[PDB]
Amino acid sequence: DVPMSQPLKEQEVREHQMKKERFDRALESKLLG
Amino acid sequence: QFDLIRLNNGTIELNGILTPKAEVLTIEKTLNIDELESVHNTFLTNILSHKLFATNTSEISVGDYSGQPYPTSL
Amino acid sequence: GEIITLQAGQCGNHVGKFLWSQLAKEHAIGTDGLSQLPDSSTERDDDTKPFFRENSRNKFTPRAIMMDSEPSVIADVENTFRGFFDPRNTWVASDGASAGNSWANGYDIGTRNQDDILNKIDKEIDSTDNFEGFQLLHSVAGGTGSGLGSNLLEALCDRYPKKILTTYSVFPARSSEVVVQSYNTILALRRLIEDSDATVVFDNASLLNISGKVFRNPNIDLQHTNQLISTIISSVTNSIRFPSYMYSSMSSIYSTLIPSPELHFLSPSFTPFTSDHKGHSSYDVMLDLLDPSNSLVSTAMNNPTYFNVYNTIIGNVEPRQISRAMTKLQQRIKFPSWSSSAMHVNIGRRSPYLPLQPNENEVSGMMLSNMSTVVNVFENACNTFDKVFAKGAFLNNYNVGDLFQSMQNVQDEFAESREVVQSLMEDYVAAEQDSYLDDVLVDD
Amino acid sequence: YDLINVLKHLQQIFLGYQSGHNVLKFLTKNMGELTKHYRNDNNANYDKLLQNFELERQSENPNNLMRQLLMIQFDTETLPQVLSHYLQIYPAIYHLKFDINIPYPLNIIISRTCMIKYQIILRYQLVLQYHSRLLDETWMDLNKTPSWKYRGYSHTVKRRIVRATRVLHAKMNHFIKTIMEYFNQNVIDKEVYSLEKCYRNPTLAVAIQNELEGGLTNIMTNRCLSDLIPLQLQIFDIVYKFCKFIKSMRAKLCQLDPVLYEGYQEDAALELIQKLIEYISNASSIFRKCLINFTQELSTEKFAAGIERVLYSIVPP
Ligand SMILES: Nc1nc2c(ncn2[C@@H]2O[C@H](COP(=O)(O)OP(=O)(O)O)[C@@H](O)[C@H]2O)c(=O)[nH]1
Repeated sequence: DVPMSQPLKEQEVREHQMKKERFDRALESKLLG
Repeated sequence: QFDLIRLNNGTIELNGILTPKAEVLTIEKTLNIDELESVHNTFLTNILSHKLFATNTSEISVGDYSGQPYPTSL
Repeated sequence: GEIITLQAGQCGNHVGKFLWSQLAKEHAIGTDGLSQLPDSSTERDDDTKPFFRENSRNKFTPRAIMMDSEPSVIADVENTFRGFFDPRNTWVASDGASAGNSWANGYDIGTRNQDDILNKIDKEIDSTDNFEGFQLLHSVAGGTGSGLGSNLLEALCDRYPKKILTTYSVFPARSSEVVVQSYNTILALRRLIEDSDATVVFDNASLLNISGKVFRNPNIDLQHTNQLISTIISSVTNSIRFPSYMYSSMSSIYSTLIPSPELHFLSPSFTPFTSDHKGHSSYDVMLDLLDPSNSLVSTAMNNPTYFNVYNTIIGNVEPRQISRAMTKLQQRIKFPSWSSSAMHVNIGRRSPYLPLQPNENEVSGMMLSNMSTVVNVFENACNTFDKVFAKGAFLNNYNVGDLFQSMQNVQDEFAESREVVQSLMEDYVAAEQDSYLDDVLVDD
Repeated sequence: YDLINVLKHLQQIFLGYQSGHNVLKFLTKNMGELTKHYRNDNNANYDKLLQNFELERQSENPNNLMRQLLMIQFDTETLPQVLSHYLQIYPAIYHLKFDINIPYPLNIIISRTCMIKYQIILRYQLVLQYHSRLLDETWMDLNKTPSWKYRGYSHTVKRRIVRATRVLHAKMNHFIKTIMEYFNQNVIDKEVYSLEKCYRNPTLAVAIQNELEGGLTNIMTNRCLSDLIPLQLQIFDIVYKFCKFIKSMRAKLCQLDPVLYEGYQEDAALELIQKLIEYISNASSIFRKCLINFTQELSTEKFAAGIERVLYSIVPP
């Protein structure tokens, strides 16, 4: 009925995990995949 | 026990697959005839591969200021 | 970094007996100097080398010089450690027994034998490549004990100017013997203050305050409580013997413990332990360590100023417990306005061969600190000294060797030794003040 | 294959897990050899250090293949240049790195990804160890070499130069070790336990591979490698500078005090005192600015146990 936000831990976890993923993806690229 | 190959870039390469230990789920590195000859040829080649002996090739730097192969000067 | 233990006087040799016994247990080496381990596993996951000259043979020779005037204490140790010790590193002042309990006597025998003593020290240094330092075990008020320590210190501070010679000082509870013992303490202390590396204080009064609760009473004896002394020494070197990856050197240890060129006398504490250990948490051990009830120095101060606080916890330590303990410890330590309070916490290892290890799901540990009140251990000796050596028999008739070339070398050596000690006390106090650095860091 | 032994060997090599012993012996032997190649030097004459490495490697137990295969190589980018690139750190010392030609089949688990992360970790730790070791040597000089013996310079030097030097130094020693204790205790050791407990009696090869890279990533993602590097670097420059200032300036000061100099009676020593005072006052200021900036950065995570311990060692009484 109201404009409620998403879960706080889930967003925190995603920020953490996405950071991890971006980093690993960058490394994979340097290793040429 | 490790058969290691030293490379010029510092890499130490295991010569092949790393084998399991004697404990498994279920010999001597001796040389054969060609290998013995190869070692010998390799050796002589190595002596003559030293830059100072490369007098039969354009690859020898011919000194620097003298313009001659090192053995000419020697 | 190789370390050579110096066992001076009977106290030093008795303490060494306990130390070496613990080391033999920690590194499963027998009393015969042999590894107790099967050789089916050749990797030990430890390094005995800094304390033992592991031989090509199954032999671990303790890196120690055994020194006395009374050969029977050394023999008691060598006769226990039947193959473990190398007898060629044993020196005894055979050219006359010390003429009573006077540091001067110990000094005079050490002085005459200084070259021989040093030769034994170098025979052992020759067995060390990366020689780093020495550990001197001695009583502070013994004739042979403190006198030998005084001679050893003078000889070594100049001979090995870049090596580390620390001191393990054993202090008798003050009693009537103080009329002699306070100068043995004071004059040998002058030598420590001027020449020694970081020193740790062991107060016999506290060994007894503790042993009366943890040793099998009635035998709570000071030569029995050498196990408490040994516990601290072995705890300190645990990071060397079963090294981790943080503190692997004495110089690294003292980098956060010694704030100035001044020799500091540090005050150890320890809890809980097993010897011949079930703590609940590291949280509790760290908090329990900041309490005089676990101290080996009877400083007995309710609000001492602390500097240079360090502790080591050994076992299955949870970092959350450590963090919570630091959080509260951070709020309840007295320290000067000029220095942020940095507590250093190290995590050590249990020996892979420790018989207790298979069932240790508990932790224990040690704390060391720079206390403005550590000097309380010298207070009774000092007051005695001021009243006794001002003019008593105690000033001159107990002096031999250079100390008694003339009365002048007694009258001034004693007065000066007292002053050196007074200065030590004054600086521990100066450090309690904000002015210590307010008259430094904004002086521009 | 005794993979666990292989792994502890690897950890001992690149995390330096339970091997401060070996880190120190090598570091000490070559401590002064880490002063020149990064100073814009096309150094092709470090072969002596390479050889020192090999000679030390030769002393290791031959069963430890992971040591037998270890090699020293040089990069073109230093650790922070590498990290700023990979961690997108809002944007110059040490090009050294080590590697291992991990053989098949073990290299199926110990991937190149793992090995490059290992190099990063090791280089980071070595840098911290380098600075710590410089500080360890530094207090040894300050509190042992008889500069501490100076008296003949008055309290006008004893306090503002000598006590000031020693306390600034101690603050630095406390800072560096506090950070190192944090990294090793709140980062490295927990990952190692994770690996051992995730192992125990494993059921999936993939799970092993996953945790191995997982922990290494968690480390790569540590705030200390991501957000704080720029200030760690300022501190490192400070440590290096103060450590090189010491010993040299320590000796120079003897000209003022007859206890060592005795000849001298020069305004030059008085110039030295003023240089020392100004240097020290600036030395304090730049160190403090870094601590301030550091504290401030830590305080903005928009909320930490491993942070709070660090702050505790920094924040003034
Ligand atoms: N804690 C402890 N105290 C000791 C030990 N042995 C003797 N003492 C103390 O040592 C003090 C004097 O030094 P000591 O070495 O015993 O006598 P010395 O050989 O004639 O110098 C005495 O007051 C004793 O209380 C020991 O092994 N441990």
